[PDB]
Amino acid sequence: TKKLQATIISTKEDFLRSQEILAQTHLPEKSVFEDIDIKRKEIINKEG
Amino acid sequence: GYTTRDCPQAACSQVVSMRDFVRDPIMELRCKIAKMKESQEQDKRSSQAIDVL
Repeated sequence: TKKLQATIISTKEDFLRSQEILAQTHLPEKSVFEDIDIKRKEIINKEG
Repeated sequence: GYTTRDCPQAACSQVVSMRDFVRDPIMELRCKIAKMKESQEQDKRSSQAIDVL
């Protein structure tokens, strides 16, 4: 029980570190699917 | 270095030797129960605090 209390304290510290990492948004590009469609159109046009 | 010495504690005035002392289980039982209670309260408070988070 003491060992698991120490482990859960470490997990809480890891959760706080995870929240600090989550503070950095690292948002995916808003137009990834749009860029994929644009390159698909470009490759189709290039092959045509 | 002294055959007999006055009791350091108050409420009594007498001189005793080393052989007069005998084992007292009451004091050790009190110490053991105090240690168990402090350990259990610390474990419970830590567990409750972690459960809150």
